[PDB]
Amino acid sequence: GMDTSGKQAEAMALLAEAERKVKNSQSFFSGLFGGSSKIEEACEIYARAANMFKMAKNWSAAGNAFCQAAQLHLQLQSKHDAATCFVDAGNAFKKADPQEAINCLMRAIEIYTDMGRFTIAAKHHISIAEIYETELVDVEKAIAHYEQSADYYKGEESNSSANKCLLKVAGYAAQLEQYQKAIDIYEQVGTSAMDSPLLKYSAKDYFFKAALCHFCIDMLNAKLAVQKYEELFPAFSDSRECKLMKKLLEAHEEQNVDSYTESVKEYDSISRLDQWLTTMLLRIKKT
Amino acid sequence: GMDTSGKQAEAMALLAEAERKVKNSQSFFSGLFGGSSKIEEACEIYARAANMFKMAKNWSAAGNAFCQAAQLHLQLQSKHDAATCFVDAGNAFKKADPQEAINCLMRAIEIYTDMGRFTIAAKHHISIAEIYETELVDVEKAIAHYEQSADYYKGEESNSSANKCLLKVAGYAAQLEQYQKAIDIYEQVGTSAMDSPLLKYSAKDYFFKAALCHFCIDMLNAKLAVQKYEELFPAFSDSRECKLMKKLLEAHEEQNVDSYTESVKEYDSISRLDQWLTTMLLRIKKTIQ
Amino acid sequence: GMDTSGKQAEAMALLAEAERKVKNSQSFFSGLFGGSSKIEEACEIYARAANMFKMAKNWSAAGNAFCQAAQLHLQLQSKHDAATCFVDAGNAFKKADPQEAINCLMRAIEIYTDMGRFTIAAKHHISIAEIYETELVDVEKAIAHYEQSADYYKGEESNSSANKCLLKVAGYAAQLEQYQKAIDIYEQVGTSAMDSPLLKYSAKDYFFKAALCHFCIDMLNAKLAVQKYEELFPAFSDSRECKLMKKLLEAHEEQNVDSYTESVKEYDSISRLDQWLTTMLLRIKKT
Amino acid sequence: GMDTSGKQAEAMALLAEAERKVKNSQSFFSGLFGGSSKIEEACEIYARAANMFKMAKNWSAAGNAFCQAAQLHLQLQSKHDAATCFVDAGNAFKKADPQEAINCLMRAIEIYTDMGRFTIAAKHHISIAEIYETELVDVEKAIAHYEQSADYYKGEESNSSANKCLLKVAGYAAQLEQYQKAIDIYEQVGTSAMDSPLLKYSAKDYFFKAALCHFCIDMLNAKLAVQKYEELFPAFSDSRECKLMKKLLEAHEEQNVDSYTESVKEYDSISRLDQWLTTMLLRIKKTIQ
Amino acid sequence: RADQLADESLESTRRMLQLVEESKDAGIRTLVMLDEQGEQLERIEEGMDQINKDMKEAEKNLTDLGK
Amino acid sequence: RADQLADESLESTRRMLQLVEESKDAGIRTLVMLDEQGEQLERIEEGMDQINKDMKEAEKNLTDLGKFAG
Amino acid sequence: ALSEIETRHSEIIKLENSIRELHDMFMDMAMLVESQGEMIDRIEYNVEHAVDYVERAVSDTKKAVKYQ
Amino acid sequence: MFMDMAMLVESQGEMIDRIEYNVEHAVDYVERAVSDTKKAVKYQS
Repeated sequence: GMDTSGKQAEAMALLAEAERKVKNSQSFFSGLFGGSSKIEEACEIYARAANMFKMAKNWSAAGNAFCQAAQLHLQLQSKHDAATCFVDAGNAFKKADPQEAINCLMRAIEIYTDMGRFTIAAKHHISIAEIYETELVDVEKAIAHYEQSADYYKGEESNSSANKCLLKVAGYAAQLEQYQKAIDIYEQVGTSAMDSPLLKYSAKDYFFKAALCHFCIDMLNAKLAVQKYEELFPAFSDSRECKLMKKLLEAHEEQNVDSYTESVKEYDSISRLDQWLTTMLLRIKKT
Repeated sequence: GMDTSGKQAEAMALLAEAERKVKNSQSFFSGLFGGSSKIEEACEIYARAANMFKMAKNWSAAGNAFCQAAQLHLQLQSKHDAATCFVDAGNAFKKADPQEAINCLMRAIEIYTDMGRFTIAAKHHISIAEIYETELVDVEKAIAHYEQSADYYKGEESNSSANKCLLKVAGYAAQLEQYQKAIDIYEQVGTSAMDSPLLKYSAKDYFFKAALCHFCIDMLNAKLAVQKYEELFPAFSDSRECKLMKKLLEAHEEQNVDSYTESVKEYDSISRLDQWLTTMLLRIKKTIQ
Repeated sequence: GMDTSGKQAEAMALLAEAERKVKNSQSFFSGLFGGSSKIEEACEIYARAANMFKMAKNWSAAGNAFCQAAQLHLQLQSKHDAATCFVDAGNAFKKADPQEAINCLMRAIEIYTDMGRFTIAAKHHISIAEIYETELVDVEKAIAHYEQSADYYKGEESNSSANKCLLKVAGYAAQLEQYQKAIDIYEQVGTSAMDSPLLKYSAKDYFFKAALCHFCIDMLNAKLAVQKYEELFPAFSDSRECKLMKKLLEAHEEQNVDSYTESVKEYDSISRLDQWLTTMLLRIKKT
Repeated sequence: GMDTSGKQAEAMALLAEAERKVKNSQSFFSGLFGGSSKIEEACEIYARAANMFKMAKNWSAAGNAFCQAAQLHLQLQSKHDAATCFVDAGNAFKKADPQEAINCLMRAIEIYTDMGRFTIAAKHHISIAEIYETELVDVEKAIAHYEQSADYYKGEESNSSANKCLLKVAGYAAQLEQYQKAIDIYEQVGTSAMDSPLLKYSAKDYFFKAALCHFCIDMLNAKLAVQKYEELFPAFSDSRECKLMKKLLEAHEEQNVDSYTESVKEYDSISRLDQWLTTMLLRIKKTIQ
Repeated sequence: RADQLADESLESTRRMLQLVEESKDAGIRTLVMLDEQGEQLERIEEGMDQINKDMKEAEKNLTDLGK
Repeated sequence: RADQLADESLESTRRMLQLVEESKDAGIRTLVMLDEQGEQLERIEEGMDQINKDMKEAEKNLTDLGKFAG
Repeated sequence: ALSEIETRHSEIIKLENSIRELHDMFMDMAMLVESQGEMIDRIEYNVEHAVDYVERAVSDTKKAVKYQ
Repeated sequence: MFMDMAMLVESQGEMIDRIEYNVEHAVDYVERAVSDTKKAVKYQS
């Protein structure tokens, strides 16, 4: 361990001799102006000093050295190397302090978008969305990043990633009580899944979620929505989802807690429910 | 959004700069004779502006700029890059103008298959068939494209893709065209799978569809093919499809619509239909007299 | 139709231009010493002519053109392009006449093993084995090719490919009344499948086949082998295989041929057998 | 075999040529200048020789040739080729004599950690651990090697291979090492799994194993552990593992060999036990007193 | 004790229903990930072809220029 | 009426046994095969990283040599 | 009736055995396929990086040759 | 479900084999060409 702290110390000494290299840039490079490769190897020693720091378990120092190498490397040349170094710094900063990881990831996003790499930009946007969700409490930023990544992916016919991003956003919205967006996304994804035989069987869950988010907002439209899903998908009523939903909405017509309480307990008797569905039912059935 | 408008504005600026660049390049060629760096730089500007423009939410003009850059590059005895740019422009036009995408994809197919690559040509043919059938309501040229893709795939001994394409072609033919081609293809695929390491238990469906087509042709042909399948494939003898089809045939022989109705209804109840068996069954019922 | 005819006409024109090119290029090399660019251009012309011949659905002449291009290129002191041309010639010759396809694939194997690469050599060996099996009846050559490929796979630590080749070799050997080699291979693979978290489910089948093939020799040896296998794998008795083997053993012991046939018929009814296993069981019933 | 005989003859011819080439190298290092290219050609012939030895089935000769080529190449201010050659020598020595393979793989690990590629370093670490465990009768070094592999995987954010490595190391350390670490790692993996939908349905096995570890240590602590697990994991209450453990601990507290024996027999009747679980059960039974 | 057997059969039926339903639920998402893997796989294949062609043409042009 | 009870019982057991054995036999082969693809993709990774390092070093050496010549 | 019920009991025990075996088999399905998906994702990322780097490498090498 | 998955996975593997062949050819060609060109351009001086 501390044999790796000793080489971390001599890596700090290597950063000190890189400081000597920038002093050379200050004074001696006037006669060594052709030593652009000298600056390149200075950046290389910066990068491997950051590597030794990372091996030394100094995440803050590793990220700082990575970002410094990236800054010293973007001399209007080898922009891709600078972007790679910036993303490495962001990965190093993911643990410990991720705040500057966010900014360096935005810098990499900008570099890639200017270059034209959309898949990498969308993946990094999803990465920052998830770091926000897991580290911060803001979801709106994560929602926006997921939507933006989905837009990139759909721009290049990468439909599945956009579909999953929209699914997550719709689930959060339903938990965040924005039911129009939730219902629209759920019905769109259900219809899209119905298109191909591979995802043909999955439409039941999407129809169920769309029907639930319909039924919360406007109770009367719940009947019309479940009916519409049934003729649109003739094998939706057969599904336990549609039968259960019809039972709940028909019981709710008469004020009898016992009916739908028994219905939900029976439904939980066959399969455990999730936090989203349970919270949704408890909120909605109160009124 | 400010970003979109700025992207559209700078893309227009870059396109104008590229046009002026190509004009100045054709001028300098006689003026100074610098070589070909000017033309390649103009192509680079066109490509960058086109990619930024398609990032700018606008598609048609992005594909047009990509096509112009690809044409100028092919003017410099460069083909694979020009062909790939043609393919990208066609993909962009997919959502803007189908015909331009179709033409660019034909050009890409021709150049690629001239180079010596057949797999990319077959994939492009499949893409053409899909884009045509998904939005344009027609099959015949889609059938031709599927057949060409299957032929290209078989040329390099890629049996699975060619078999899938032939199965789709036969299904479409049975749905619309005559059943002889469909019968032959279904029987071929079914008989080429008795030894399938992982498909030992679905040749029954192929032979059943072939028998259904035979029944759609004539009762006598129906029964003769039914036996042919029975002795050819022993496992099919014990299949529920065999009992169902034999019951349907013996019912249709005696001219009793009730037995046919009950048989089809029970088959649908136990197991769902497929939208192709139901249509053939209805056409058969239409000729019960 | 028209496309094939036009391709063939253009290809004939290209071939004639190619003979003119080679003749005039050798003449110009002799009289002017212009280098080797003309020879490379002629080789590329041959390659394009072969490609257009394959387009024209003329595989024999396409393979001839590929072989000519390979010979010309290797005459130019370069290998990889020559090997690719030879393997393309073999692929063209795969249908119609595969004997020269076999010869050119053997040449490709020879050059590949001269270079030092293993995976491609084993793949070509198994490909030649498949060609012999599908188009010829000399299964011994297929066995030899399978043995070479299995040796290469095992040496290169590719346990899966070696296992597959060994299983095929054992099946072919037991097919041709050879049991000792089959017994050894089947028991080896079964033992290899002992600890596998996944292949453990399949380990029983190899042992079952090994027990059957060993019982092709005598009875007492079969009983000892099966009880030894059960002791090695304690749960093997759970499957119907052990009870079926014991029942067949006792039925043969007491000359209860009708009981043996009834049990085999019951097993066939519950699960159909294949030609090979049915042949083995009938051979067992012969005594 | 004629093939192997000729292969061996050509192998000896190449050995003689390589001896001549190393003679040339030592003559050009002390007699001439610019022998770096000559010794590079010597490396090329040495590598060809080593590869064809490996082809000749002479694994020891192939490994020796690869090691010689690698050690000679280390002097050429190059490291990646040296690491690859050392890895090839280790692969050649894997069978027959693997002792020097461990040292060469450690040298490759040193080179890689010098470069910065750590996933390859972790892969080589797990290879070293598995070869040592399978061929050397010693586990503590295997435990340490798996520990370093898990550290490298987790530090690289590869949490899945790290989770499997922790599972294996803790499970084996339970057999011969104090079970408290088994408790810690098993509970950690269960906690990580329950939230994740992937392993949430199998973490009950980890909790059962950790509780059995507690039981083989002590009963009261085993109780407290199992109630804490079920409180944190309500679904574990209905798990058959929970019922089996409740029966086992009750029988142990009442000190009745018959009841515990019949309960374990009942559990054995359905499904199947394992060597480790059977050993743990026997060890706790021996201390019933 | 046939009624006890009937009750046990009902319980086993419920257990089978639960297990089969869980298997189906996991199979659906198995489908989804296989689709995703194939999607990524096609793109990597196309990129490999593009790089290979660019590399062949580039190296050949450089070698021709070297002469 | 027990005759039809037995008929449905025998149909149930027959279809159960055949279909269950079908699934059990089918999954085995596919999942024995998946490891082959896994190891092939491992080889892809190894060769590809070597390829990338090779071009990186070659290009940087070429740039350095070109700068030296000038 | 006795034979029928005994056969049905045998069939139900076989039901549980087969279903549990298939269930464990399926969780293995999922684990293996997820691992493969991750590792192909990494390989695709590296493929894209290598493609871009080698493209710019050829570009700059050809520009340098033109400079000569 | 599983029958559907069979052919898909089989096709994935069948194309994977072509990919590995292509990359192997590419790497061998790259190594040979780069080595020969570097030696030729470094030893002529």
